[PDB]
Amino acid sequence: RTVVRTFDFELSGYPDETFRVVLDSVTYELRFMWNERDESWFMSLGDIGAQRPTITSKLTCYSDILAPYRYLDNVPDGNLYLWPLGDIRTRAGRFNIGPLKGIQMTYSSLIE
Amino acid sequence: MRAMERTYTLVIGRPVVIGEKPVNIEKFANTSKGDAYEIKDLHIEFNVKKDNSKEPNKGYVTVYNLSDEVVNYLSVNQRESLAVMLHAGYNGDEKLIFSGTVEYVEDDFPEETRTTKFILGDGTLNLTTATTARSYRKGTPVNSVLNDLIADLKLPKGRVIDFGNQTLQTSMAFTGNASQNLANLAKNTGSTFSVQDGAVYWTKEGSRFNVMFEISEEGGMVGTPTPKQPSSSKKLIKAHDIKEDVGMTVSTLLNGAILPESTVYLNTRYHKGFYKVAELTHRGGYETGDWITELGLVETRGELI
Amino acid sequence: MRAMERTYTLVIGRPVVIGEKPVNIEKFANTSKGDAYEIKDLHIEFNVKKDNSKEPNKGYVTVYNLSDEVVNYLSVNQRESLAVMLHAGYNGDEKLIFSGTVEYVEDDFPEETRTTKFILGDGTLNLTTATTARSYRKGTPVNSVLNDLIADLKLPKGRVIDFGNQTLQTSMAFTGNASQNLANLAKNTGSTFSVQDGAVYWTKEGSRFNVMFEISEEGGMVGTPTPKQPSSSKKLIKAHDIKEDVGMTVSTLLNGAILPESTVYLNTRYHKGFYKVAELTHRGGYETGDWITELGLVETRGELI
Amino acid sequence: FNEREYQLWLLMGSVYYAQTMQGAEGIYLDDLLGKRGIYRLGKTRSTGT
Amino acid sequence: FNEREYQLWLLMGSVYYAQTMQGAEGIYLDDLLGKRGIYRLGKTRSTGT
Amino acid sequence: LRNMVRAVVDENNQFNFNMLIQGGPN
Amino acid sequence: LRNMVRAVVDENNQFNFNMLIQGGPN
Amino acid sequence: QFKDLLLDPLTGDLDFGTPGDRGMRLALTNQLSLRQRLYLRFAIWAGDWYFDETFGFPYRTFVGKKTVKAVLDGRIKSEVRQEPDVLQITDFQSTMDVVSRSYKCFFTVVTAEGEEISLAFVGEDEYQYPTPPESNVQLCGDEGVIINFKNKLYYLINFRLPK
Amino acid sequence: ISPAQQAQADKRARDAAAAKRKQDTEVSNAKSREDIQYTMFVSGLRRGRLNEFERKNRTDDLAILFDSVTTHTYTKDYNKSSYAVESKAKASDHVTTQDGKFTFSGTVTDSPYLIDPRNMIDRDTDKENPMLARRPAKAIEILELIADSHQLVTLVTEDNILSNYVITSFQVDRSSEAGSSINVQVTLEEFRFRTSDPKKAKNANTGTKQTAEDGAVDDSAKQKRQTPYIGKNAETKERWENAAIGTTD
Amino acid sequence: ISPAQQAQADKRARDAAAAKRKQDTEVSNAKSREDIQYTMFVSGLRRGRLNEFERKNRTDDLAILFDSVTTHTYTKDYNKSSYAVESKASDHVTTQDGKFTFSGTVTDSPYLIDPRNMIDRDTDKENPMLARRPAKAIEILELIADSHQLVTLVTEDNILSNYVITSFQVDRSSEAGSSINVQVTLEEFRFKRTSDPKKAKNANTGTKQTAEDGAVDDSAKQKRQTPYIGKNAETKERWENAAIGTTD
Amino acid sequence: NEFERKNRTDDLAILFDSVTTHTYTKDYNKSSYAVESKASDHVTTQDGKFTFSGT
Repeated sequence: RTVVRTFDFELSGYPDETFRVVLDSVTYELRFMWNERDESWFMSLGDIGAQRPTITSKLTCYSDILAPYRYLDNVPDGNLYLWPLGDIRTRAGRFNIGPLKGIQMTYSSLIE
Repeated sequence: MRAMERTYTLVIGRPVVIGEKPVNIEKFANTSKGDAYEIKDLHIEFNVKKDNSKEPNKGYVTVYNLSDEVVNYLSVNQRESLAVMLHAGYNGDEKLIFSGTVEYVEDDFPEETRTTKFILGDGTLNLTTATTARSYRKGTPVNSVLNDLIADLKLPKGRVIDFGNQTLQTSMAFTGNASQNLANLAKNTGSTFSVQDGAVYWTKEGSRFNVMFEISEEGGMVGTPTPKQPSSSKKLIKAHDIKEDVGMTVSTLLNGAILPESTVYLNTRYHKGFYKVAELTHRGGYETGDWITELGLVETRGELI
Repeated sequence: MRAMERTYTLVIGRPVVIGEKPVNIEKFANTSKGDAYEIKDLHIEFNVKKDNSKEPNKGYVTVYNLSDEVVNYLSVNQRESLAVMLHAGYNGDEKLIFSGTVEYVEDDFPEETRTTKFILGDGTLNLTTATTARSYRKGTPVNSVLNDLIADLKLPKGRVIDFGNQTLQTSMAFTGNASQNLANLAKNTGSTFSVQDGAVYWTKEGSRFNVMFEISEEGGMVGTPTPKQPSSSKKLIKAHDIKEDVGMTVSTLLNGAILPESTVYLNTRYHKGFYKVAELTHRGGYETGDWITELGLVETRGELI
Repeated sequence: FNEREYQLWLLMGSVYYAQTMQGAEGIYLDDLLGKRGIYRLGKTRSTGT
Repeated sequence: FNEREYQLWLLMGSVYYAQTMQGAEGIYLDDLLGKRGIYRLGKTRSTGT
Repeated sequence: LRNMVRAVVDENNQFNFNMLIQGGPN
Repeated sequence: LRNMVRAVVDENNQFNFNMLIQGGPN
Repeated sequence: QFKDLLLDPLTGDLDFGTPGDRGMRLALTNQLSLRQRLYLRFAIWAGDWYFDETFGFPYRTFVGKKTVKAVLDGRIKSEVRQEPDVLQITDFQSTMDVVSRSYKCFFTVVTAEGEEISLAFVGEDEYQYPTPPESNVQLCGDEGVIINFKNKLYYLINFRLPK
Repeated sequence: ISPAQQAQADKRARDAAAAKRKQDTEVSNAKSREDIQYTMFVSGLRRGRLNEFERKNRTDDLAILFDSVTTHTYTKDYNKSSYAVESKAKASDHVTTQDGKFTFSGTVTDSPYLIDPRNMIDRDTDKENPMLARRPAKAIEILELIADSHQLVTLVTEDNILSNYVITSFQVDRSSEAGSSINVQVTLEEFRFRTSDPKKAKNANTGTKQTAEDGAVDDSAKQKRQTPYIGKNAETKERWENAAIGTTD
Repeated sequence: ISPAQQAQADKRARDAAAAKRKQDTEVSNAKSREDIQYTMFVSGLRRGRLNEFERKNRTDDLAILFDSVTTHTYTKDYNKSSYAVESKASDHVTTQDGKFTFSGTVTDSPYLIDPRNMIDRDTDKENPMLARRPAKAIEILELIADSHQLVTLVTEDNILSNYVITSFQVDRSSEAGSSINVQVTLEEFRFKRTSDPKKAKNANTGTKQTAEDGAVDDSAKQKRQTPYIGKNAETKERWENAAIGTTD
Repeated sequence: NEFERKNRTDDLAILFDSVTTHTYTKDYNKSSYAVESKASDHVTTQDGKFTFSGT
């Protein structure tokens, strides 16, 4: 399953960010919510103007977020991962997500 | 003690999606978050014309100094048709004045003030994409053809006047946009077809419906009525006779509870009588400008349907 | 120490004559006397729009207080198409900004000041008279049809993206103006065809070409970018997907080294990314007025051709 | 106040039931067997000769 | 009264993901990957020549 | 002042509509 | 001052283009 | 919080450290960073650094010319406020001697201290991942549960008897 | 021209360019500090309003006092619409309120009487040698910084207190009539209208987002080089990213 | 930066935001009650206008008196066609709104402190300058103008009603210290529920949609249905669900 | 201090026999419509003017 890096993300730290992104020539809308007690980011994925999000999950490092969901016509077939740029023991935080902040959220697409 | 001051509200909802049942813009008001983006206290300029013809009713709007979040929400959905409703009145109530889809949107922000622009269409999407393919044989009742084509258009039936026991004289075939075919049936049967604020209206030319509205100095009239020809050209005449051919003009303070196909009574000191409505134009400047409506009336000579 | 002041030059040459080879407006600059009529230090107002479509790019110009000799030279040749070039820049260099033929010319001299008018067309004569008569059978490679039709148009090939191993599915026949036939092949194959400053450009919709231009406060930007829809109407969608449908707007100081089919990089504080170009408008007032250019950008979603 | 509190108990019961094998439905089924490291298949293609 | 149930909802949401391929942390992570026979490594001593 | 301009634009539109639609038995 | 007039003429042209080109599947 | 290589306040060379812990260090505390940011800003004469003609201080304007003390103090006091994290300037004793033609001023600057936002790029981690158990303790229990109970019993027997 | 003249030409570019950098960077520093507020005491200082002048600490709350304020004025305006009726008369419709405008005139003298250090103008002024302290000059570079940074000023007048006012223009006249002082006039108008707790935050929007410009994938678009890794924990990363992420090729 | 400043920027935002809640709230309630009627007495008083000044109470018919009024002017305007009429065609004329303006002053050393004046609601009898009368007048003046009250003017000759304030000016020049000069401008207003059914007239409200956040509008916004308070859950329950159903 | 820097070939200087008055002024503008709310970007800076009279 050859895959190539094709997109990177950044977060400003606002607890209720929402924006639209284009992946594999298809367009999706994303929502990020910050959880206080669990100090983690909650990601919701869905179609543009959809009544409810298609997928909701909790973000973690080195875990394949989309693994159990590559069976729907509206879910990207690529790979979405979070891995750190600094010390390997650093876990995902609020302000430490970005191309140079410490954690590299990235999307990669299979070659077809 | 207060003054008599204007008020309005503007709402933006989810993208409109056409399905297999009549479309109601009402149910799309709520956004995924729930409550919609309401804009009340910002200077707004708008112009909304309405008519009884094939073309949809279109209205223009301008808003100054919008927050970045709202503009961002419209930068997205630029591929989609957001539902919008507009309300206006006088400090105690607001009547629905337009409802449709955002056909166009653009932003210019030179130095001091941003100015958003809109172009809205009343059922533009349905009237310009509803295809049909129907046929009938000699002897078919015309009343059946009319109902069959309207159901294809997928819009609520505001009001219809059936043909009775009329029957087709020759075989007929219909294709292309349903609206165009219906507008052709209008010419050959003396009927008026026009969609407005989502409602389908099918009536007969020359005839009119009670005094649903009365115009007088108490009713906020603005200036005396003046006679104006209802068309920019004159037709040759034998001098169907029942058709229109005359009209008048009046202006009044903004009042959204009026429609092109309604009937009005004109209680002035010079002119008195009953008239049909043929055209509407709503104008508005919140901080500065008029807040009035203009009606183009047409004389009637048919039966009182 | 100096200031940063504008400069320009306008040249008028021999009548354009179409022959049996590609037309180059460059070689017609010289007049029978040799050097052409150059106009430098006279107040000039011009507007030049450019686009990527069938229609040619047209620009308007106005000049005040021309000498009688020059006006006489244009009173003659009123039956002919004089070649004209325009240059603009900032006191150190001038970039080609338009080249075409004088479609129209008129003079009004009321009392104090004469005002000459021009309307220029970018390849109007070729695009509107190049007839064709061609046919092909089932199995013909589409890449051969494209090259055959362009050679008929008699213009230099600015850039073309061949179809590969595509083959015709049905027999085809082409007549009438070659430009019209090519513009029809665009719809059915997702390709953009448009002539500009004498160059033929054939590309594919959705895809884009490096950062050939970067926009930033250092690059003489004027105001922040704003999102504007690239068309005055909205299309129904299934919600080819690759097609356009989004865009933005930017303004910059006059810079003639830009073309509709190019690619630009937008380095601002809010918006960042790559965009295609879709429309250009060059404005200019020598003594008084703007000296800027406006770009209409469109988002891309295809491969990086 | 009790009605608002009662929903908390109902939510807890639903969460427990949603994660048991018997009550696994739809996406929730995918998550449970996903925990085992296997995922449902997708659009499959024919093979001929 | 209301702000407290916000904490309860957040904690409940945290609990649900504890039994999924993603979101597991700390002790709960071991149970998920314990099903596949992998255990964390403890303190280690450097070796060399 | 835009009031003055809108009136002239409206009149020009009226003239164009008249030019397109004139005479005829239909 | 011609700047003010050009803007109104441009807006009217925009409205006419919208009126001609609207809706449609093509 | 601007990070950069640490400059020794005493010598001007890089602060390689004491002979017991020689190495390289980064300026972490805002005080140290601001000190060197002012030092370099004042030490480089205007226009003398290539790759940036606008950086530095224009000493040539004043030195060697008959100048007014008040004008110099304004420029000295202005260059300081170009840093975005300067709160205020407390005192300023500008004095000039005409015999030796020397000029010497004193002043201090106040700056606050910030947080580190993220430790990912610096050294350590703040979490306390658990330790795997040892031997058959997990499947059969632990002896410490007995030791702690025995100690509690012993201490309770100690408490009741007066002492 | 001559090779020596090239050096002279270079001086123009540097010194002229360096001048705007000092002005531009200083303005950029403003609009970045949000914990700073500016207040102007037009009048009332000696009558009741002394209570507010004591609350300012010379560090984040700053006071602007003037050696003399000749006059100040306050004028609010409203707009009234009117439509015509068939009775050959005119009626009225809703009305609107047009913000509000404030102006005042003052003077800063090069021979002050009341040198109060709490005033932010007198931060560095010498107590015993005032005329050489350049008070008139010292006020221009501080007044101009406030205006060109678009600060929201608060005015403490004897009659009332105004907030959310933005300066629009000002003047400085060294006429020969007075000398040793500057005549100052100012005008203002009412500009009538991340961090923080997740509880108080609501759903925001950002619109369409392209690839981040601070990391890879932009270099492939900008045609640049990918940044090499720093080696640490090699043979553990490379096996995983190369298999799970791949390379942009 | 440092957290110490974040605890300072909040103070700057909090106190500034509190100002609107004070000023913006007062105008809201001032417009939410139409019973109060403001009046102004420019001159007139001592020439028998006292007959109606005594009618003013301290709760509904508030009255305002200035320490001195220097000049007041009243004017009306008309316009006519500038082209020769066709001939009688006397309808070629229109009436504009009449304007009224005057200048006054409020001083720290009043000579008459009649308590009936609303400026002197709670002014000290023996220390007028500590009462800060000029500040009292401005606070009153802005509220009347902001709420758009229809003011009534009592003048020397005639009485004017339905006049709104369009502009006023205040200044404290070097001369005439301890006082403020005030100018005002007013224009006519051609103005044209719980009501007696006998006076009711047929009205209209246009097209209407689902009203307010109800049991059905909540579903549209995805809000959860409001739980029913169990005052009684035996009678309605069997009938409510069977006849009305549930939004779903 | 800086007048003496001026030579007679590159940095030419001009002095008037007398200057009576000189004035310096700057201008700014803001939107005249209520903002949507902080939206402090609704302001622009004009070019400063300088004038004087001499003899």
